[PDB]
Amino acid sequence: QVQLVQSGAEVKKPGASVKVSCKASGYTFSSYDINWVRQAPGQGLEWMGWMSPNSGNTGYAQKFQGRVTMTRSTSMSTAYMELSSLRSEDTAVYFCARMSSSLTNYLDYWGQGTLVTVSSASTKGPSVFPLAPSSKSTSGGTAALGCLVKDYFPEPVTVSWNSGALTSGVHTFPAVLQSSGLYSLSSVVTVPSSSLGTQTYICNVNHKPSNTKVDKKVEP
Amino acid sequence: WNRKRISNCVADYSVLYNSASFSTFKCYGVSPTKLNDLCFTNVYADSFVIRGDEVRQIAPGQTGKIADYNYKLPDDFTGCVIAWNSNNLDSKGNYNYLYRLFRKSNLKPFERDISTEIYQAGSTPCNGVEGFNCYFPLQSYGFQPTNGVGYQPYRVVVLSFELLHAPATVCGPKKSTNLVKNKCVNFNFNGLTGTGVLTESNKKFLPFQQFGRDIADTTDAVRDPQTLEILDITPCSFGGVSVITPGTNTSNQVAVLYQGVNCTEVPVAIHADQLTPTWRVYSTGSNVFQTRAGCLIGAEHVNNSYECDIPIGAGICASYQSIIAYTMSL
Amino acid sequence: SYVLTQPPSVAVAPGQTARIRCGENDIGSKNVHWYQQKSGQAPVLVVYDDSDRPSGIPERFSGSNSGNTATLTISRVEAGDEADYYCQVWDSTGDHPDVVFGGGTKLTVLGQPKAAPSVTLFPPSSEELQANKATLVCLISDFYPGAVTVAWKADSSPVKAGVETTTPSKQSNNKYAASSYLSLTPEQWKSHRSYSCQVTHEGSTVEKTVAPT
Amino acid sequence: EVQIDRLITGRLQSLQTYVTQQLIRAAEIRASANLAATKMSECVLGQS
Amino acid sequence: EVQIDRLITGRLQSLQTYVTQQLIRAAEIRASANLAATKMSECVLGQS
Amino acid sequence: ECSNLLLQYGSFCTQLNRALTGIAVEQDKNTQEVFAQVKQIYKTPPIKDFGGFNFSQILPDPSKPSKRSPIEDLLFNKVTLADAGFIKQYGDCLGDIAARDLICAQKFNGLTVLPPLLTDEMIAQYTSALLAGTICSGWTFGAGP
Repeated sequence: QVQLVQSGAEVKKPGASVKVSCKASGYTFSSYDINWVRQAPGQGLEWMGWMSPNSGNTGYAQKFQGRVTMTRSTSMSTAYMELSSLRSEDTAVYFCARMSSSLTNYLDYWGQGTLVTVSSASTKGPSVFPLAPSSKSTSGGTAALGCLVKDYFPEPVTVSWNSGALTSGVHTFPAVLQSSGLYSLSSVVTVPSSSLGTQTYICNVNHKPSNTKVDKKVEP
Repeated sequence: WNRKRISNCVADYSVLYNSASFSTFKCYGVSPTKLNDLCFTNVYADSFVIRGDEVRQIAPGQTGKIADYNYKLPDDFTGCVIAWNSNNLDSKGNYNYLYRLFRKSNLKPFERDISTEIYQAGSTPCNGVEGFNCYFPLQSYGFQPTNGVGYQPYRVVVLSFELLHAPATVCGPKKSTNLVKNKCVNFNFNGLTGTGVLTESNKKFLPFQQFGRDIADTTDAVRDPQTLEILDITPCSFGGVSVITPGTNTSNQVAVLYQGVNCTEVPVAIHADQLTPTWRVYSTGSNVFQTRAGCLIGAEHVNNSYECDIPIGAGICASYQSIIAYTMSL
Repeated sequence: SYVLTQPPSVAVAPGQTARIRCGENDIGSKNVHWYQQKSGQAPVLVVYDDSDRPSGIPERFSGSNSGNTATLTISRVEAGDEADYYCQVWDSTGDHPDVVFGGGTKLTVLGQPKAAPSVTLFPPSSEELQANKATLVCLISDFYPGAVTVAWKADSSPVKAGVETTTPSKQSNNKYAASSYLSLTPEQWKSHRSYSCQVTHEGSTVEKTVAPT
Repeated sequence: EVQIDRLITGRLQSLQTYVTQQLIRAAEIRASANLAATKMSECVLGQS
Repeated sequence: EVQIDRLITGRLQSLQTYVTQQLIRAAEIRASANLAATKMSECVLGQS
Repeated sequence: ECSNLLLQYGSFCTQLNRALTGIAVEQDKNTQEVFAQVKQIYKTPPIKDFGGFNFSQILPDPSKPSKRSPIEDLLFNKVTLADAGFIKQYGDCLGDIAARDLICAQKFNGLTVLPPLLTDEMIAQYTSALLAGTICSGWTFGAGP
């Protein structure tokens, strides 16, 4: 069963270089040709180049020559498309796509993709702002309870509540792109009004790349 | 070179040959007579533009710059290689058409090798330099309207025909007819002329396997183009004639030995509808003795032990007594 | 110069036929391929040639190439067909070999009715003003089609500087929801007397306000 | 028509090589079978 | 193809004439060797 | 049209078919000079007074319905004919009957493999007569009376 496995996600600064990889196993890798296709969010699939692994001959697109350094190694069967001198328009997902053994070259297997982020914003540990119902039109008149997280640059923030034992009514919206570069999520719940004084609520926020966790109990 | 697969054609191949624009039309593995009535599996069309002097290189067994390093044809090529002059169209001048002169090895047949790799004929491992001893392999056609004979532009489309690769949907017209079975007809089932009766085949075939080549290299399996059923090809029923005669001064009575075919099959295995009315008396007999080598029709079986006069196959002999077809005594 | 042109969208009823085409000048002299990409995953090929299909994908999908068109036919349309489709004509392209992709067709199925949006606006809490920060949050999550326009006005001034809006996304029951955030310092929270979150949907509008305690 | 006259003519000479080979073999079978007729006549019907 | 294939046709008929007359002479010296078995079977090992 | 091309050579395949016909008639002559020496057939006797010479494998058996002997049941079973005959590929095959045979496309060959004029049960009858001639006749049974 032919499968294509790519690497983990990339976080970068402008002007740097990537080391995007695509590992293949279960089949003879050197006989079969590999293309790299990028896709920005909201755009069509864009062909970048074609690569023959055994001969080493690489052909590139007419706009992307010189910048693109598609290489390979048959010692551990891993391809590497190392683009250099990163710019703000080069934020996309990268797919390794194999053409067929037969001629006219239909693309037959793809990879799951890896995401590169190009920004000049610095890494910063998260800050936690809770919100609790304490007055009318915040309580009573069809309104909720929550906890708002910001001051974080990387994507993975894990939210679970009341020592990680609350599951009902949990909504986790995707992070908005704030103009300073530091993203923000808002997590809400629907809870009974009689359970506000009897049951305690704790907002647990964990963020592994900055290793900063701020958590405390939430009460009106 | 560009490559196209053409799958569904019901229209004829009459426009291939039969036009004065098509000046060079040598077909190696097929005749141009077979073009109007054929049926095949796959059609590939390869197209490129060459000079007039290198027209002779595009053949089985030929060499040159083009046949080694640009485009290779195999020796058992079934199809037609077509060349025609294109002096008005391609030559404005215009130098946009290119060719490959330098390569490390000769090309495989029907293999495309696109590269912009610098050929290493020098000592230094230079890369990216278009100068002395770093040879850029692509060179340009120098086409002008002042070109001589052999140096004018020519346009080429090569058609290749394939078998046992695809379900056969690319074949020309005949009379509009539907299928019958269990009778002896001139079947044209995927358009091949032959006589046979077909049944449903129990073989499980992969979908690239369309036809079959037996030990005598004839077609023995075939698949319908509308329904995906599989059928086998055998011809119609056989038989033979071996005539029992005495001397012609004695009598004009005869009988026929049929050499191994069962007696309910022998009216069917002969063309008894179109046969002479004398012989169908001698094909359906009242006294018919089935033995190991078939059955004898046109004589009477007796049980009595007579010594042999006419030595006849499978232990029977005949004698003039009427002519009796008796098991011989020894 | 050869560039593939594809229409933006087409909508069909379930159980009926769909006509999706990718056709230009002299495309019948070249090969056409078709692919399917679902939202957020790897693309899958569904048509291998001008008419031939690979395994897995049934005889629901068929096509033909003749003249200046190459049209994909989808028969007995189901819910799973809503994805992205691209044509992939290979070309020599002036002896610089290119794999040209199309602009993309978005095929949508019908059969789901329209729901009116309900608005939920949230004041900034006293615990966030203990961190010396304020945020006015307006969440709208109760309409099925399209994208609505969210407007903010504060004391006869239309506030635009500070509005950050997440793109609307598919939730668990396959219905759209949009979220808008406004960042503000807490001394202007008590300075201005009136605030508004106004949502416009299909001409009609729903507007609610908030009181600063 | 002259093309498949020569192309069928390339197939025609296979049978005469066959029946020449089978006729030298049938002369060998005829020598061993006149030897076998001599062996029935002088070993079964007599004593050699 | 035409001239070398006509040479292979002529040399194949020359080789087939050579091995046809050498198969007939192989039958003649084979009959002379069956004769040179039966002679010295009852010429040398026996008395005719 | 092939047959008209073959009749442009005239009398090759008349002499070739007449040569193979003379080979087949010559094998009938070989079969009759070997087996059909006598026209005084002694039938298969009751097995008695043979002096202890055990001929049970060379006389024909009563159990099997054909007249072939147990030594002939060894010899007719190890020699593979590879389904060569007339009826096997030509007789039942108006349509597709018994495909993937051990030998194939004899329909386009037309090998009329004739059965022998003395069949194997009648070769067994002649050789059983030649047997019972050797059991209770001398060399005198080939000399007429």
